[PDB]
Amino acid sequence: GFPIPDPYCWDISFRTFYTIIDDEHKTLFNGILLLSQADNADHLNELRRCTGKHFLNEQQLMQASQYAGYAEHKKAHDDFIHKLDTWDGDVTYAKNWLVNHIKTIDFKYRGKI
Amino acid sequence: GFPIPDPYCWDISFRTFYTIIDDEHKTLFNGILLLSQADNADHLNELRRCTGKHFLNEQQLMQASQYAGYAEHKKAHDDFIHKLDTWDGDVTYAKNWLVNHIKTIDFKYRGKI
Amino acid sequence: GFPIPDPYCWDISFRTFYTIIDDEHKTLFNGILLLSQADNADHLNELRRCTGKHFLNEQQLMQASQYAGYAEHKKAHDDFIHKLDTWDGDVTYAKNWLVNHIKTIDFKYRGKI
Amino acid sequence: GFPIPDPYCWDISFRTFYTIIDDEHKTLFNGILLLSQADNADHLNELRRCTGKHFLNEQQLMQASQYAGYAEHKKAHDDFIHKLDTWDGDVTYAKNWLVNHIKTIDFKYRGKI
Amino acid sequence: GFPIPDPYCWDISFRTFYTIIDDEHKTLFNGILLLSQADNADHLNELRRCTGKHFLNEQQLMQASQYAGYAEHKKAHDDFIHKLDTWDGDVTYAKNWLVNHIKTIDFKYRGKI
Amino acid sequence: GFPIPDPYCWDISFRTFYTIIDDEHKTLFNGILLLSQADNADHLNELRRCTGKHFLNEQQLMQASQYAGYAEHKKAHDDFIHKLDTWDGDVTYAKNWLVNHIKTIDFKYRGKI
Amino acid sequence: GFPIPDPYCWDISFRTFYTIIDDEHKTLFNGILLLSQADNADHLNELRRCTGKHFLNEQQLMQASQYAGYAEHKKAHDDFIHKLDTWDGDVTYAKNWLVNHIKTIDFKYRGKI
Amino acid sequence: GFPIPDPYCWDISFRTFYTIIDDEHKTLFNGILLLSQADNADHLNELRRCTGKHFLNEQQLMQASQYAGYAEHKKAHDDFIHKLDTWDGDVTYAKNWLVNHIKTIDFKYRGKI
Repeated sequence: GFPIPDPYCWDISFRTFYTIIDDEHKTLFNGILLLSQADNADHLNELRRCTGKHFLNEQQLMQASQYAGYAEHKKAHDDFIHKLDTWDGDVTYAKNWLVNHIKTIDFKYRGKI
Repeated sequence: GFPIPDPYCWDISFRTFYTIIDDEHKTLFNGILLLSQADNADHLNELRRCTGKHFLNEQQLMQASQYAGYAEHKKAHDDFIHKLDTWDGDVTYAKNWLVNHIKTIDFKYRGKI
Repeated sequence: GFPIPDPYCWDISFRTFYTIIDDEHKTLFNGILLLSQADNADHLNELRRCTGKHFLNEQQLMQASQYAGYAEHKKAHDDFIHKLDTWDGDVTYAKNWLVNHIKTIDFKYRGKI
Repeated sequence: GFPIPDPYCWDISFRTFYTIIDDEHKTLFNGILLLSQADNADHLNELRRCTGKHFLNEQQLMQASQYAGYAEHKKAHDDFIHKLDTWDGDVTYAKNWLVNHIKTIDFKYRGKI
Repeated sequence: GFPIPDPYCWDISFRTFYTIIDDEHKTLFNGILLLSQADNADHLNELRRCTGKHFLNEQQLMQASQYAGYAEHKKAHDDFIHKLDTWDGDVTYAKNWLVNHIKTIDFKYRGKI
Repeated sequence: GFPIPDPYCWDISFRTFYTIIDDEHKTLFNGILLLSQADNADHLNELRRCTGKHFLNEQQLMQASQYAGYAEHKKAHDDFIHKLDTWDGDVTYAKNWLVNHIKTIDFKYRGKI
Repeated sequence: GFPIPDPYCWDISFRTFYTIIDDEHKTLFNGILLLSQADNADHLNELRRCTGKHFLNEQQLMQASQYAGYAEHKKAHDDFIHKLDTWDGDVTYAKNWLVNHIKTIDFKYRGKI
Repeated sequence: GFPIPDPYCWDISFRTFYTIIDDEHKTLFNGILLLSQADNADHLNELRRCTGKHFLNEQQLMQASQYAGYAEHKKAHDDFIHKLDTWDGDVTYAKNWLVNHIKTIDFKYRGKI
């Protein structure tokens, strides 16, 4: 269980050392930051697009090395997409989800993909 | 319910702001315009090729961000392909279909893909 | 002197037999038709973007087979860009230039690239 | 003079309508925010990598449509890189430079590339 | 029912006007020509590789425009692969099959893909 | 049944004449060599990543020419992945498996893909 | 002096072990055989397109490994293009030139690219 | 002065954190080990191909982020190629050069590209 950065922006503690992945993650941080300022549709579309794109790219990256933890990782991703598709305004959940997802599930593939 | 441009050619009111998508749409406008001048096989092949290519590309673009409205959008596309594969010479239907498809279904993904 | 279509849209007489080239060409017809409707910045941008992109892509196709007429063709394209970048509103010139460019200069690469 | 966001993160007012460009831009906001938190080599590397990559990619997008403002834009980008390669810690300059670059120089290519 | 070229090499009567497709077809002609000179394994491997590659590429090309005649065309291809995988030395069959396949089935997609 | 190179590193007797394939194989040799020095997780992750990547790439290469021996070859690959996912420290098995796999199963596709 | 095949088609003695290169080479044999049948513009176009494309692609393969014989090889290719661009109908020269080019100059890059 | 591995193979101390770079580096260790076993043309070709390809690819990675140390790094690589193109059999030099190149010059781009 990890601290929540305030302002809710990416920092180097989240580095995975996959620069594409890090740069995509910076966009998910910003997406949740916007929602945290104004819970509207422009902001949710922005987070949703970036989330869908990042999860699919990262999924491809895992598949390229036939990663053993893919299926568990894809199921995590798909549950979060689902929250976003039924958004409830729960920004705290999202701030939390992303921090733990990166620092636990994404950190797990390092060196394996 | 939108006006039908006369001559039946693309205009900037159809811009989606995805330049690839706009350029592909210009070819569907021209395809229906040819048919409207001469309902023959060279012209239907031309529209059919451009339609099949555009729908698949746009479908890929939607898939890249895991778009929530994909399945409804693909079903729309597939119904129109089907009309083209059983062409009946109904050019008015086609002039209409395309205008509404862009201005309603395609305009819906803007900002999300 | 080739006939100028009316409406100024692409027709199958312009076919080069390269489907990507033909699809790009349709966007150049459309750009000149919009300017003929309203000589403004939006329309000139649309045409200028599509012209720049088509000229570059067709140049790349030429280079891929080390086409012997490349230099002369590139020079023809660059001269038209200049005209678009110093636009004086002469739509008639543009309408003519495109019809003659396709049917005499683009048609000469058929079978060689 | 445009307002400087606080927190210094991207917002939808910076939208260019090119999703890849906007996603890159978010990483430049983030790089300058990290430096504002701690002026060190890690943070400067992160910003400098993301700036180098975004400038190159946006230059390639410009070239693909033979954008007429390419030279001047490239020169603006190269001048900023120089500032990053001779970094003196002036975060205020950087914060300003990015906001003005996006809203005045990047915004001028919209519709042309 | 078409003539069999002697020597069994491609000629311009087989042009489909898809240069990639034509160049791949030239390799199938050569493959059958080798077998016709020496029915051995080096020669069958050579034809088999080129055949498998060409059929898959051409299948992709058909899929890119959602070609209506794909399934019939793929079934043709797959039957010929199968003959090659159970080769019987019947070179006349192969000389024949290829000529008709191109001039009837492949000529059918022209203008549609 | 082939000799095991000592030191357990690739040599030109393993050349398949597909340079991509050879270069990937060099990484599997090194992976087993590390494990042979220290049976730890950094080393198994390294072999596992390289193995998964190589098997998928080689599988793609086979698929591109519709290789007849694909399914048998993929089943071989998938069994070895499975050993690696349930590693038992049996380095001798692995030194052996790889030598025979290349010199028998991989050597079989030469000239066919 | 290597033997000149009759019919002037590629055979497995010309194998370079690079499947894309060998497949391109087959199209150069074919281009010279067509000219030997009928010295016309169609045939010369076919050969000239395939020669330009093969020379460029093989040059790109050379460059990808920073091949030390690149300059000399490129010069050999450019000299042949010149001969095709100043075509005098000397098919015998062409037949010889290709056999010697492959077996002495192309064969020297084997294992180095 | 860094230690020279024995056997002269890559180990995880050489990790750059760029998986493609690390996989290429393994092929350079292998090339120098083969030469240490037998100083012949086959082995020198293998090393020289892998060195040329790795240097080019790593140069392209550097350029993609407009890496400020590009020029100096390229010069280091070009000097080694020269040594390989004027090979005198000094394997000791090579063994040293690679260890120092990776651990001092390649390591300096980490986080910047």
